[PDB]
Amino acid sequence: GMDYQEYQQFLARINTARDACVAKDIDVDLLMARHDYFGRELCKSLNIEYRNDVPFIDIILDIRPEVDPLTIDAPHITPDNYLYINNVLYIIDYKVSVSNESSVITYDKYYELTRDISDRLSIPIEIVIIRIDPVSRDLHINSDRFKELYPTIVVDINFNQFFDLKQLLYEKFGDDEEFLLKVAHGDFTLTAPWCKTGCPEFWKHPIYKEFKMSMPVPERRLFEESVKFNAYESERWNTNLVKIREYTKKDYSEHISKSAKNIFLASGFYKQPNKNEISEGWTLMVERVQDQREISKSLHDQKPSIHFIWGAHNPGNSNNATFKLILLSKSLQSIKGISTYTEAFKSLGKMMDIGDKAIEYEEFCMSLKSKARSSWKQIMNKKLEPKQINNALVLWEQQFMINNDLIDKSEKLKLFKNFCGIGKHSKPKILDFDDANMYLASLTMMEQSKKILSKSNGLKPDNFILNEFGSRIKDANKETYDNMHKIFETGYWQCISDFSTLMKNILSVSQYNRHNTFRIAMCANNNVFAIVFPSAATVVYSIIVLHKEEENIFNPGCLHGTFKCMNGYISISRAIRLDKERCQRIVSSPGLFLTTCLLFKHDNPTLVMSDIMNFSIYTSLSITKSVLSLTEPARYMIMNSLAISSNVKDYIAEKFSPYTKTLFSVYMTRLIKNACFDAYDQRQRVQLRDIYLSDYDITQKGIKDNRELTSIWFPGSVTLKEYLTQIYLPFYFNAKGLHEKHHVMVDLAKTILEIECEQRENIKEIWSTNCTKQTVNLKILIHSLCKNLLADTSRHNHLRNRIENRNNFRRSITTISTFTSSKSCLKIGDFRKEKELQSVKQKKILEVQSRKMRLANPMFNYEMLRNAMPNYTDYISTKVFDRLYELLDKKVLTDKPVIEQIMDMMIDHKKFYFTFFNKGQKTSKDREIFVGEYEAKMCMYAVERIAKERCKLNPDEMISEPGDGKLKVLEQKSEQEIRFLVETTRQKNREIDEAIEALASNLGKIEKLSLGKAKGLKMEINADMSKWSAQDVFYKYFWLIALDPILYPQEKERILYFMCNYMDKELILPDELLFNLLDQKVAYQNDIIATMTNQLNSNTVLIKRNWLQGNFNYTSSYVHSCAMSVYKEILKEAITLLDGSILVNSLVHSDDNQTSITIVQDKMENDKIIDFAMKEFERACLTFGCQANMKKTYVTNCIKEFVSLFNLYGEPFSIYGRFLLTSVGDCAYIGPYEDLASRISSAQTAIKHGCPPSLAWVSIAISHWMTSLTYNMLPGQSNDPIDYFPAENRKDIPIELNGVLDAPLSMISTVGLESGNLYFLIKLLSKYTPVMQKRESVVNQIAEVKNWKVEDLTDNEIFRLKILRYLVLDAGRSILTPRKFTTAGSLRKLYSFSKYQDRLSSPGGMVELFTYLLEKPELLVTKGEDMKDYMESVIFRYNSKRFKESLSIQNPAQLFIEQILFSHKPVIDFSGIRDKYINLGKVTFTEAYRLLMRDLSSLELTNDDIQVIYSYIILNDPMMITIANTHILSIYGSPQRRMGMSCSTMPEFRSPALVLRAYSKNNPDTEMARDLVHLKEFVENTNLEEKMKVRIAMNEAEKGQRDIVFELKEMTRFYQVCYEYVKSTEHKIKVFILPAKSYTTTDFCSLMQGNLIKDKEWYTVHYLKQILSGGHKAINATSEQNIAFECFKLITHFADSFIDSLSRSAFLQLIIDEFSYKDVKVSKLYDIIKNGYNRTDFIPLLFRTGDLRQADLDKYDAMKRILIRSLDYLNNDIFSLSRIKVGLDEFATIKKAHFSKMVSFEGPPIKTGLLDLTELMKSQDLLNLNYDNIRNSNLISFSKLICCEGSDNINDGLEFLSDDPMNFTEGEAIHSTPIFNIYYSKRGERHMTYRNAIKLLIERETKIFEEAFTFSENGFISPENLGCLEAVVSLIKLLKTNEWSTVIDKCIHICLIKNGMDHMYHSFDVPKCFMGNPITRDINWVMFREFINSLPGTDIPPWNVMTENFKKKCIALINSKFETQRDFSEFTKLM
RNA sequence: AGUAGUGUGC
Ligand SMILES: [Zn+2]
Repeated sequence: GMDYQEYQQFLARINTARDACVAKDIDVDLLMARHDYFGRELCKSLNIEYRNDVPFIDIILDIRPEVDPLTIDAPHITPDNYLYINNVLYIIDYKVSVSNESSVITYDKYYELTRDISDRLSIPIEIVIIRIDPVSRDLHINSDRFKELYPTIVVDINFNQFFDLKQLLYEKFGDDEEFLLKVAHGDFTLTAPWCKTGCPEFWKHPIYKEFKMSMPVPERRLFEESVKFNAYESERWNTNLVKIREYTKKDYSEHISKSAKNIFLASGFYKQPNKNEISEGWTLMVERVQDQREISKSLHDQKPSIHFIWGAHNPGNSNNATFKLILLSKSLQSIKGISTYTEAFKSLGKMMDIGDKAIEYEEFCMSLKSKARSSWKQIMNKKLEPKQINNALVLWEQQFMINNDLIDKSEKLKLFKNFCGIGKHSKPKILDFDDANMYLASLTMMEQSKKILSKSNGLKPDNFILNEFGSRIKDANKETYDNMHKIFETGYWQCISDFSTLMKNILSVSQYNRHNTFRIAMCANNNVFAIVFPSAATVVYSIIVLHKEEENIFNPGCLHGTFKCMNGYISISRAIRLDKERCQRIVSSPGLFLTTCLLFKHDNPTLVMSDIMNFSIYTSLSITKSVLSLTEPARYMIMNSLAISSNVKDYIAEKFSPYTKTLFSVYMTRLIKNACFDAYDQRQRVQLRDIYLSDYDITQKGIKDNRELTSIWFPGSVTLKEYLTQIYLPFYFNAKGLHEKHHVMVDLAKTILEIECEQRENIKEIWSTNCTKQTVNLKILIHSLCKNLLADTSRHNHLRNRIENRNNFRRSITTISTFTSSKSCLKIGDFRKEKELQSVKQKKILEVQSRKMRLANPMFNYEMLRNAMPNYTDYISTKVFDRLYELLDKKVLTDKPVIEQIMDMMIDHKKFYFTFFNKGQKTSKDREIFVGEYEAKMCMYAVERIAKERCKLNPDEMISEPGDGKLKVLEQKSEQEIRFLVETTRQKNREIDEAIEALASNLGKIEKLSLGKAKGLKMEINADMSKWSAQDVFYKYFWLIALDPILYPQEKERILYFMCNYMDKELILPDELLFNLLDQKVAYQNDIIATMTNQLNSNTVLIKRNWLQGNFNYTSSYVHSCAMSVYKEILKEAITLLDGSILVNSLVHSDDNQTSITIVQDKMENDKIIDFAMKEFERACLTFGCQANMKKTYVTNCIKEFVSLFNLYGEPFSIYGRFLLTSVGDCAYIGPYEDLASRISSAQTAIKHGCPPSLAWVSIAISHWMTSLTYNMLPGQSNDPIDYFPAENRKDIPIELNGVLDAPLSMISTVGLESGNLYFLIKLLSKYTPVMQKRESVVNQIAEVKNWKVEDLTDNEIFRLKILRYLVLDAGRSILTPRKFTTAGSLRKLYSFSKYQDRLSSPGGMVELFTYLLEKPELLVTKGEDMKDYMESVIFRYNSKRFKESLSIQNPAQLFIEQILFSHKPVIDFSGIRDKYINLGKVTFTEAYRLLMRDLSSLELTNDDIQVIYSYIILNDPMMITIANTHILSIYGSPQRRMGMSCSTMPEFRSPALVLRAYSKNNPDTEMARDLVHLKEFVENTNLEEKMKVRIAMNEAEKGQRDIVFELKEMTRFYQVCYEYVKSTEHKIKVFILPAKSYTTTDFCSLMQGNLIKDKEWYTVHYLKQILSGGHKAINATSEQNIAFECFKLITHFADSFIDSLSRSAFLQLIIDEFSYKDVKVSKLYDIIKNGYNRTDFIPLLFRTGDLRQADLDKYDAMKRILIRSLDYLNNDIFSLSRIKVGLDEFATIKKAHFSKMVSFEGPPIKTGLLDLTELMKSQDLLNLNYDNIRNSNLISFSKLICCEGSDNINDGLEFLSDDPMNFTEGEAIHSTPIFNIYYSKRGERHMTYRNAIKLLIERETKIFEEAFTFSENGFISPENLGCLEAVVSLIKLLKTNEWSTVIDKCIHICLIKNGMDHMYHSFDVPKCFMGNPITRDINWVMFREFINSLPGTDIPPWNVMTENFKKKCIALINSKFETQRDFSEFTKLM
């Protein structure tokens, strides 16, 4: 990026400097260094000459020197650069800054002065100031004339390297306040106050009394003093803040020492995990569980592991519906024996008989299905009636009627009372997992499963996934394709998939399942069936299977019993009562399952594939809560047990509680138990990779991947990365929303009331010194607040200004999202009236639904609560957008500034109320959400937001960093430590290491000195705080508001009052919880809920110290940061004692914490400091009121846990798996494209977090599978659109119609779904383009499109383009989307929806809205900027029936079934499809394909229509421009192993609602005026201004009068398509893990491309031309130049690196003339360099050719006193093209380029004795700049570099190679606790030249070739063998020159030239033996043939296989020559 | 029967 020379000198100046005024100048010099750097590279980007601080009076003299500068008055300014074209002078003053505030100042200053001579000379002078952003990198130019000149400018600039120097300078001097004084943009500017008057009540409040009670009396007054302090009044802002700092400095200075001095007190005794410590924990766990749960040893109490019973399919019987129905009927009737429900199952088969009348079932059912398939809506009013067939009364296809005559009254009861459990109505029941005869039973269940499921399907291993994605999986990694087959083949896959396909059909049936009906559900298996019994939503089902022989059935613990029938055996499973939410997951279980297996097995050959799948079905299908209780606690139980410092005992003895209800759970528990002990013995089995560090980051970082560790869930060995996956991944198998709300509300309530009681009874004291639970070290707090509050205001002065802007404090409440959102909200008051009326309605609807059930199968309160509970404070649920509307209409909210309204609300609202609703997430331990009043939301907003922008300043806080941005931060901080550790070790041990190499004589004396030295120590505290919210003093936060400098006194009074009320805040127990406790039935022994509510009197309990979970994150997080800031100071004083160095780095995120400590020792042992660090860690937490959970907290020597994002020893790594398990049931079930959109987004996310392409593609397959399974769009399904459309396969069917996503992953990762459309257009620009222009930019290939011929194209090719233009372009672009008939639902709670009723009811008032909205069309798309505007927007919104539904929650489970059932019904309205073709009702999916073709065939494809596609898609979006370029200019290079992974940021490829108001009326309300100009162009170029008006203007003559509906609906479309153009998208933080650091776009592109090709090897990427094009106005000049630079940089270095010094000019001269780099002649590139204005870059090149003149030297010398003859003399002994002396010791620079580019050279061969330097250029292996790599290289690699034309003495011929020394890589151990070797590049000695390397290679490798090709006991001598050699090398020329043969020839050649036998080799033709007659050149193939067989061969590596293949090839080939398949008639003609 | 459960439900 930047120059290396200036970096080194600026780094040294930071250490050299001591005083702040010296450090000041280093910051000033760094600005100019960046200033010129931007200018140097931009001048080449614009092709102009570079200049610096050139006077304006001289700039005119270049244009017109006839008038002298004295008489003509020119403005005396100092511009940077100038240009004169088109009779206009353009003045340049480039500058790099974040804001244009510094640019407009210099703009108007220049514009004013330049006008003095602008009218004097009558030549207009334009000011062109170019500014670039130093982080986001965006170009900003003010000149409009300059915009039209340069359409696109190349800006791949690097500031990343500049900020590295800034970090160093603001580290040493950043602590000193003398340096902070010098950096200022106003010193300190405090903005306008948010309030006018203070708060008197705050000083009176009893909580403020209680605050000062505990506090000491000097502190009491200080708090008074601090609040009343105004920062704007006193001379400086830090008057008070420093004053209170200096008071507490007595106790602080002492307490910092106190903690630090404990380093000597410590011992080598810390909570370390050990086999016994784990064992002890388990035993106390057993005791706990055996009390807390009812332990059972009986095998009848178990629950099903899986809720399914699979049995082998029967191919002998027919696979057809009607047949199976009767088959199961007779089968069920035929059941023989006696049980409980035997005669019940018997009659059920009897009630589904058809027999003779099989054909009547085929018709009757098809009529009913056809009746429903006609209508969009369901068939209402008409009564469904059954038809008597044999004994059964069929109601629908596979639906029957329960006939009360066919079953006994007693036998009907048995089935429903006992078996189905309809009418059945104290510890939990669990299985003893410590019983070996229970663990046995559990193991035998697995042994049983493996015995049956391992057996193959025997059916074709070809399903949609493999059929359509197999190709794209296989090419990524062939292993995974096979792995997939291995699964699909095995009964495992058929078992799950048939349960999936069966459940889909169980749900589909269960929807219309009545109370007098039992339904039958069949699957792809013709033995497996299911019976769905009447449900009293709840699905009641049994799996009924007809397995072959007895016990050829899989029972996981689900089966009721097997039964013998009259033909075979039939088994019926226990009645399962599951919920649709659970069942859904079972349907998507195969996708979950495949991923599980593939992820585990991936690239690990030691694992048993049949054992992975054996475990996987029991996970992917496990829907019980038994499993979650294992999967979650395991993650910590393993990691704790393999960490260094960690408390396992306590975690296993308290936090671990198995709920082993099922039988898999028992087996899985013991898998975990065992895995805990294996960890302890593997702690030291972890190794640390050899770190190849050579300045600016490291490649080959992180942990060593060694397969020495042991797996957890199955047998085999595993890698660390894989071990971690096996540890953490299990938890993501867990299922969401399993927690029954009835139980959650109780346990959530109980906990809050338990911890509040704790505080009420036990915790009384607030502050303390000894450090105790819920206590803060008040003196230490106040100081550490003061110190940080200073540094978080000194580093940014406008801090109060930044808060106002970024959080919209000044603007009206109606603008901020958090307030105008559709989130849940709590309303307080009295609703006893409507709450009673809303309840009794449902209590009647209860009886309504019961009355109807009494007729068919006779099986069978809010008033009470209010009457019973006296002190019941009444509340209600509402919406956040609705509350705002309510508070405005009743006028308490206004257009007053939101903060100004907040301040008043803090003092107005005095009592705060909060309610909780459960999340019920995948975790077994349930999480609560506290949601209270809207009034509260406003208060917390300010307090939290003020802390937000404060927290952002501190780099330690990470809640500030949105998205997965933390991952890179982990890395950047880990790398800083790995570097520091090395740097510091080399700085101390250098004195000792010198003596070691000196003596190494006797080695017995060396060990004495090698012991007594410095010792490295790294450690990471992977923390997790205990009860961050509940067990935390809220009183401490009062001080943060008090001490605050950027808060006014009248604000400070008001903030603290609200917080004073947030102590007397009440928790409302929601009614649903109170209803559970309403019906007593004997109360709880010790009822905590009743205790706190006084035997249930009030529904409110007061919560004090427990500030509610998530309400004060940032606030608490700043105090956390302040706490860890102390921990730093503690250790940093402790390590100065021992005399060494320490680097502590703390990452803070509310409750999740990570703190990395790196120490270089001298005195005491490493293990002492380990215990010391942990002591002060808890101390640091507890001195601030927070307590650290030592249970979950673990410490490693590498690993970093932080928010579950993991960084290893530099190498960042997340659990790629967790995101692949999302693409299964994560969608809103809207449409085929709409579903896939989010399912592929989940796959895109995996790639970010370092996922292999092979597995990435799997998710893409699964996603498609589920997507197509939802709407019956799979191959062979109903809506299968391959026959309906013209196409070969689903790759060619548009993804809008649902097909497959045919694109490269490197595109899908970037854009996705749209990629599939983009690839179909790039395919064309690689088919329908000529030989010229195709190799050039994409832009050029788009110009040729309008010169194509339409007739050339094919049916499919035409088909895409027609939809792509007439449909896709304008309409998340979908065409097919099913519409529903859903109802609005109950919207009574809403106030705002009532005001729509009143405006709809009263006549005229409706139209009045729409007529008002037409004069303000800004309020159709965006919400109002003012009260009325926002309010009336809310009412209009209700117009949409979709927005009315949006505020109601539909179950995705129910939504899923509704898209299956409504697929054969008319759902897609064609009206909205045909409208576009023209500019009936709903249409069925099948008909939608037909009716699309009837319209499509009519449309016309032109040479223009196609050119609109290539404009609107490619040429419009600068991103799509580059993506297409990257895939056309792509040149994939060297395949390499993924050694070093690094984090990389996604690059850039680039007023809202107020602008649209200035479009409605052209007058705005200055910068916003300029924004409308480009908006005018957008609407005029597309011409959508007229197109919209014409569409309305001709509709009023179509309809008749004035339709207000069309007046708006068409006007809204016009404003919504504006929104996307006007309101710009925020470039959110996206981090991709790549094989190296991506600085700029091009770098990112190359590394991204190469990461998503193969799994085993990543590839480095090249490009012919620049890929970064900006549009279709910008059509090469800037793409050419850089090629010339690359070329000559490459050549000069290749020449001075490898070619002999003596003959380097000749080489260059030969290369320049007859050669070409990247299809451009090197001469033309040289001419481009010579005609350029940066010749100073290529001084040594120009001198060597004789194209260097004095002007260049004079310029070069002026950039950073010379003569030509001086150079001519000086460089008489320096022979290099990359370097010439331009002084006494100053050499010239050529700037080295990478050597992976030399392949892009194409010229005639240059032969040098024997070597062909062209082939050395074209070589891959022999281009490394490492001596050892080339010395220890293969002869196969070198054998390409030989021609020799009969040379001699190989030693002589190698004279044309560099006899200059090469660079070797040396490595050394670092002497850390995690001991690793650093490897770096040295310069070797002298005898390490390129020649000697080649020679040593030749010698070593030829010796091995000789002994392999002896074929006798002689050698490479003895003509008896030379004859054999001649024979073997003869055939090689008379056969076929493939690739294997030629190598042998050239190797033999080499070997014979070496031995001095190259005076005959060239005169070696076929011997006399083989040649019958010498003259008559006849060949005896038979002889030759038998000669090849008669060759013995050798088995020495590496030639053993080489020779073997050669022989076979040559034999086969020879035999081929003979074998000529002649025509049968041919010979019959000749003779 | 199942699902939930050292909080009494479906
Ligand atoms: Zn030769």
